Amino acid sequence: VCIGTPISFYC
Amino acid sequence: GGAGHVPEYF
Repeated sequence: VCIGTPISFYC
Repeated sequence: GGAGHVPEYF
């Protein structure tokens, strides 16, 4: 997936 | 927003 934290790196 | 590399924001 590409979710979990409201700030992160690219997908 | 994902989990790879390259920051989405600064």
